[PDB]
Amino acid sequence: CFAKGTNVLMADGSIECIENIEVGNKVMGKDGRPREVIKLPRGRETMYSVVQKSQHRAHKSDSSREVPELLKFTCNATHELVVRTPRSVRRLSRTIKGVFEVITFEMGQKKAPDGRIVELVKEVSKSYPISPERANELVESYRKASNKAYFEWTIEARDLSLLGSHVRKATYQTYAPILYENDHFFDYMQKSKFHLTIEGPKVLAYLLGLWIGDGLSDRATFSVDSRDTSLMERVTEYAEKLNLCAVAKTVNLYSENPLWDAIVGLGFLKDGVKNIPSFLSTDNIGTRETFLAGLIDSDGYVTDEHGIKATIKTIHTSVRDGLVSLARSLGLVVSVNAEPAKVDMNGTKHKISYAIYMSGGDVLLNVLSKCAGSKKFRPAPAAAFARECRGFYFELQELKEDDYYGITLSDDSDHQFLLANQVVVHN
DNA sequence: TCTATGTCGGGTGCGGAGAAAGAGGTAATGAAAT
DNA sequence: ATTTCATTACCTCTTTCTCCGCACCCGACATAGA
Ligand SMILES: [Ca+2]
Ligand SMILES: [Ca+2]
Repeated sequence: CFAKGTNVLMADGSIECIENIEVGNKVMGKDGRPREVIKLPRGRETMYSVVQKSQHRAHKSDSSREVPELLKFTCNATHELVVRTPRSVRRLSRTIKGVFEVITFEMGQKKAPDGRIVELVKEVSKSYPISPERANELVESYRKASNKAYFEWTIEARDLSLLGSHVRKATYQTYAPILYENDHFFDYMQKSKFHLTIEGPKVLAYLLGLWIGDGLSDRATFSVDSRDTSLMERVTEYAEKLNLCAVAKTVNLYSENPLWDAIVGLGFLKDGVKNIPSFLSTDNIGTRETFLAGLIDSDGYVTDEHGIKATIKTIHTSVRDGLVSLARSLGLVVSVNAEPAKVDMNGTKHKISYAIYMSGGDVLLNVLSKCAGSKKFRPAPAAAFARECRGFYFELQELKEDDYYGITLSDDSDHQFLLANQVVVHN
């Protein structure tokens, strides 16, 4: 039971406003599979604000500094949040009125304002007199009573408050990568031009990538750093592959050019300016990743200082947003920084600069391995790497008793779908 | 007369490295509930 | 006699924010096609 206007993520990949979902359509299941709707719960009740927490500070001090889009939804007071919480245990040692210990996060119960007995996690202490192997055992056990390193459980907004203090902070929600896979990049290509296949959609994507970053906004041409040979080469090789030919430099690709019939066809360039089309967020993952590599080789530097990551820049909002979702559909974590439209004495006019940040170790490394940049590339993950739903902490603020719009999932499903934003919610 | 692709000039985007702020995790510590 | 909880101060880990100029881009126009 959400708020009127809350954007959902339809099964086919689309996006619709909860307030339009008709009984018999299919929302997006966290695993990529459809969730059938049958009941459309409606009515009023006190609402709740759920918004992610972020080390964003800018707006607090200065006003008119754009507010950060940040993952949020507004549900009713009884709605079940799909939360998660770490299984922790620390051996604290202490002295009371005169005279070890083992504190843990356990699965427990607690009394609500009403009779209601809600399940949830609570900090549990248990210690004996200093006057050895006990506290050890009292732990080893907790460590060997499960594989999961967390508890997956649900809790209604109105009950979060009953949560402890330690636990309450340790508790976070999640947003699942978009595993669904459309083939709107594939069918397009084949649905057109006298193409050459086997890696077609690939090199295409990579180039489609570059272009976005370093590519003139009126034709299939682009800059490349002469110093980076691997890149220099990748374009060459790839160009050849697509069946086309070749400080800083501009490289043109002449054969009636495929690339252009892409930058147009799939709408990478929208009525004049550049833009990472939406569809891309829900097409063959690989494709996605490639398209990213390109964009990373083109414009975005990489570092490992504090764990692998890649920062991309740009001033067109279209690209901003577009990149955001795409990276977010890949299960990469992403935050956006915006630089003001400063005007300097050195006589210059600067516009609002957006710097998109991305991280995720193994998930990212799988992108960077497909890159050519001398300084961008990173060897692919040895074995299989996680593409697990990403967690996030959040604030909850009480609200107005307003109307709610809801949908109930088939009496036989995970009862969890993805909101357009990709945050996992319970029906 | 009307679409691509050389190529030329003023000015802005964003390239690049870090340091520092926040967030939650850890432990410490005191007083009340069980 | 433990076991329950908040809160506080500090440590760990990532992620926001900034600082500033010059070389790379965008914008334009001419010109070859058609
Ligand atoms: Ca660029
Ligand atoms: Ca570049």
